[PDB]
Amino acid sequence: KSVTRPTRSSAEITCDLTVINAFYIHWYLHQEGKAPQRLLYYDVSNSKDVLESGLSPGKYYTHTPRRWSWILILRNLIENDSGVYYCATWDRPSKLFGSGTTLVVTDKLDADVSPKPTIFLPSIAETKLQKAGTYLCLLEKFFPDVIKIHWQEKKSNTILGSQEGNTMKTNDTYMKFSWLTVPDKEHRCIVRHENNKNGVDQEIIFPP
Amino acid sequence: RPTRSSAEITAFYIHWYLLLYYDVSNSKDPGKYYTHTPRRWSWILILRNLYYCA
Amino acid sequence: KVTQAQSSVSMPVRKAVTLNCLYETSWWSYYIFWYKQLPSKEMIFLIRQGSDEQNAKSGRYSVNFKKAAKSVALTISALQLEDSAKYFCALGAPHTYWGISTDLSSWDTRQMFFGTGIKLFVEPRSQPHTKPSVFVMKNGTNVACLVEFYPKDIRIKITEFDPAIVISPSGKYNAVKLGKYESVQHD
Repeated sequence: KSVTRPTRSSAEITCDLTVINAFYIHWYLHQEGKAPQRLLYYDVSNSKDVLESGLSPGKYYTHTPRRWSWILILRNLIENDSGVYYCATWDRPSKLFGSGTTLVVTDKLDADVSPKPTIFLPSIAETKLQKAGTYLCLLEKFFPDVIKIHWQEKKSNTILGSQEGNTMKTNDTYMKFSWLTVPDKEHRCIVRHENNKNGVDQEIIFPP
Repeated sequence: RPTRSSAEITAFYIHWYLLLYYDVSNSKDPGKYYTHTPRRWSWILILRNLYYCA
Repeated sequence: KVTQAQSSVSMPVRKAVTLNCLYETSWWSYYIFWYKQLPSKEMIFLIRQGSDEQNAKSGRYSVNFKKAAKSVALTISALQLEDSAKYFCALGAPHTYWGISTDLSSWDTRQMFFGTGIKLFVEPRSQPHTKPSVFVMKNGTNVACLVEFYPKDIRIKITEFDPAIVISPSGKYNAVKLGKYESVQHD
């Protein structure tokens, strides 16, 4: 959902468009302040890239890693190239859109930009007051701001309704917290970020 | 991998032998062969409408 | 071309908000799509309204399409809390074979032209003011102040971060102030 790449590099956008009989795959860029705009569409059957007028060849490429799979590749990335990218294919009632990945193009800061987890186990205060506490996990100094903090249970993959605060830039990285109020159990806090440990998304235990 | 498909095959100019050369500076290699840099100092050749790194 | 002049509109829950989108077109027949971009940036399709169709309706969603005025404004009725998003009015011509330029495109190659979107804020409904309970949670030289407070107007040292105010599922507000410190003002 987030792809962080330096300037003058190559970025890849893969997406979960599970369309099988697709003939064209459009790549839309929403630059968060303008309208989502197509950069190109990929002729799947003939495997061609049709760029929009005024562009230059080689800026964008559509790769087919598997059968029904596409990836938008950007060469010589610049900061203007940052935004959100969608793979869109026309469906019968609408145009289906991929989940969309945020491509942020950095100048080159290069540090440990994984989200640093701080854990706030509630005291006995809420159990005494209204017998309903809250578990709050924050994540400091992560890049990019694109993060997904949501809480589930041990016994289920259900996305529990958890209050989520905003993301705030510290100096150049970001911090974001989320709390869940138990109506007790081991409510886990899954953090989806690009920069994590061993590639897989981050996860935090919250014992009683 | 079937035909009519794409094949993935994993210094200023990197040449491909069996075809083309990729210039990393201006990042320049129609559409048959493409060079993608998935990492730093890592190149992969992609061939649409279906090998040595030099 | 799509023109959504007004952005960041605010409406209460359970009311009806009309998102005014215009369009410029040279197409005899076309369609206008109403999407919503979620905070997860997952562009969700809401409604489809053809140029030569009756004013579209999709349960809660409706369209007041004016072909001559080119006003295809969407209307959301009986809003709930999970309705706040960036609503995009998109002019496309997917299932249209006659009435566009002489290009040999097979309408599967046609682009969905988007307007700059309108963010919708679903404020909670007016209700009696509520006194908030405060927990000062500290774990590892970090302080988080937890506050049931209506309206959102509330006020709460290595560094102090901007407090976050969110609309709780209880139809009210909940805020958290984060700061490396280690009161109440709502009425």
